[PDB]
Amino acid sequence: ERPTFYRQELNKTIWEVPERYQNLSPVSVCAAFDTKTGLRVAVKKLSRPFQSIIHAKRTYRELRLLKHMKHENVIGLLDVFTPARSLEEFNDVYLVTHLMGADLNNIVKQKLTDDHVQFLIYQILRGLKYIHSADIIHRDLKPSNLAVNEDCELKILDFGLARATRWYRAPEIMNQTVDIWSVGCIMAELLTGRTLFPGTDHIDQLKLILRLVGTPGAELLKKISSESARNYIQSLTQMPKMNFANVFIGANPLAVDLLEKMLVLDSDKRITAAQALAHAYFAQYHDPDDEPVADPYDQSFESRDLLIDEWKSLTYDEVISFVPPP
Ligand SMILES: CNC(=O)c1ccc(C)c(Nc2ncnc3c2cnn3-c2ccccc2)c1
Repeated sequence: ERPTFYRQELNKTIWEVPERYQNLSPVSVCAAFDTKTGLRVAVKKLSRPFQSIIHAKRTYRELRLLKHMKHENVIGLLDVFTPARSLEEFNDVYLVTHLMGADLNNIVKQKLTDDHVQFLIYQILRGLKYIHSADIIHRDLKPSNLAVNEDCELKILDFGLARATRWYRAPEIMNQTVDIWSVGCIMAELLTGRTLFPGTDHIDQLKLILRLVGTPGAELLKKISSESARNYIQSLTQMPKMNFANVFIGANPLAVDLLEKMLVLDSDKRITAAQALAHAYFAQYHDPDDEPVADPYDQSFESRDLLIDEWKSLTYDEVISFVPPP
């Protein structure tokens, strides 16, 4: 059943993919045209998957996450292959998914309207609800990993991997509700057309957040876990909480209300993804019978810290067991 593979040097690196995929353009990920289906697909060649214990762990995980995620707003695994004829020769991993048109970055890079924002944000939260129900958090949600086609059909890209960029990072990590932070941060940029928090360093970044959220309450200040973090909030002046109505001039009262529940430092009281889907701003789009949860994701492998070869062998095994989706 093994097909013929073919080689090419793209941007200083060799791609050994099957015959089925032609015209590879670097979009490292490639925009390849698929001959069997005749569609445009994205092919990802993994960067030194087994050239460290961490790269290897990262490698297995990503494949485990992909062989699992089946949601219309969560990029799915179409194909997984290796030039490898054997486990002993297994050094390269490739993952195949549908190609998208644009990331939410270039979309605004021209400001977005209300129904446009409602449908982009509804979907972002719809995908999380699934990622979240499989006991997974994205941790690095940003415009560059939310992808859409012409039809505004949205996909959550690069979840559960990664661990200028701080822009969308929840302050308690600078629980699942860390991506809700990123959501509200993305929702703001779509409504205005500006980065809400374009901070230059980890100190600046917090000062901007606090300059809008307000300095934490004496209740929240007692709650905080870091001595250095608490002692840094004290070191800073007392900012009040800014009226979002005055910051987001002209928005749907429910959009501004929505962000109030998205930009809250109390990580225990912040809006969850599922909660946000039921909020008044989404009513036209909201469907409780069409907002699914994920089939339990067995992630016991996470508590295990093996050697390169034990991971590689596991990454090899999962490439074998694959049944492509129809
Ligand atoms: C946890 N691993 C992933 O999420 C993962 C793993 C493997 C692949 C191949 C992908 N897929 C993509 N990676 C990067 N850019 C992508 C896609 C798909 N479309 N676009 C895109 C196309 C045009 C414009 C902007 C973006 C994701």
